[PDB]
Amino acid sequence: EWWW
Amino acid sequence: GRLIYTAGGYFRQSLSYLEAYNPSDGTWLRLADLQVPRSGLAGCVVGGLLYAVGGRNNSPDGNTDSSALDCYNPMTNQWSPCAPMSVPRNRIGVGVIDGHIYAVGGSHGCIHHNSVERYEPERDEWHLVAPMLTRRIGVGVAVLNRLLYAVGGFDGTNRLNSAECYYPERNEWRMITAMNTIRSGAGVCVLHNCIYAAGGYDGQDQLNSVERYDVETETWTFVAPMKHRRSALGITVHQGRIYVLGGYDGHTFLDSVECYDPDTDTWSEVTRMTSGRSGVGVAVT
Repeated sequence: EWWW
Repeated sequence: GRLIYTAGGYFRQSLSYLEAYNPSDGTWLRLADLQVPRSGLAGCVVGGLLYAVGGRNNSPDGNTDSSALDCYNPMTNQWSPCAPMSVPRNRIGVGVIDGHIYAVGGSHGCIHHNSVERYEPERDEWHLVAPMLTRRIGVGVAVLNRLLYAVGGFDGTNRLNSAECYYPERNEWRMITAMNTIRSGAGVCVLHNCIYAAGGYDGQDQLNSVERYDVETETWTFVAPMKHRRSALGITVHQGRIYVLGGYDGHTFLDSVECYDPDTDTWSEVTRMTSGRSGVGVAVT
């Protein structure tokens, strides 16, 4: 989950 | 005229924005930056003060997971640091009972916490409480009837549909009924007598579905779904309506803010954030  | 505060977030890197939305007139107001950029943090309110807890700063210099608790005073437009948590907690969940801030789970590097700790504002101290039955990061937390719920998240191996309830008077956790869907980084809040779990990531897709746990029936039910699929969204309650803010939909970092009216079981897009971001901390005062 790179997006936070 | 109470406002929805959004702190930090992610877009390219961890962000420092503090902005406030007024739902009764549709305006946004830029406020003082966080001293340290953060995403994967949580926001809460105690005695009219906004607290930002945990998260991480992924930046050009590398990544630093945060043990920080910081306090913003809307009257002075100033941030003040508070006592650090016992350990860094990225992708933390937070709830408030009896004026105390409960910091739940989250991660420090590769360690996924089951541990939980409690902040007393009047002493500026953290104390360990009973650990959860499950390690959870990207956990959603809500408080109803002075009981704290930890919903979903990621245990280091699997994303979770499970949930559990903390009873302060006995300092113990128990499993409750599992959700219908695995959700990591969902929006979790309380409206009326229900705990809502909106969005999240199931291991494959970002979700637009929204299920709620009625505490009198012990059952999870899908209500109307959001217009946008979203994980790592902010969520809160203002005047009997749910507001969800931002998140990642699988392709875009959203600026969308949707509003759920449980009287009509309908979501409407009410505003846009000034720029798209995920991983915000959100609260109302």
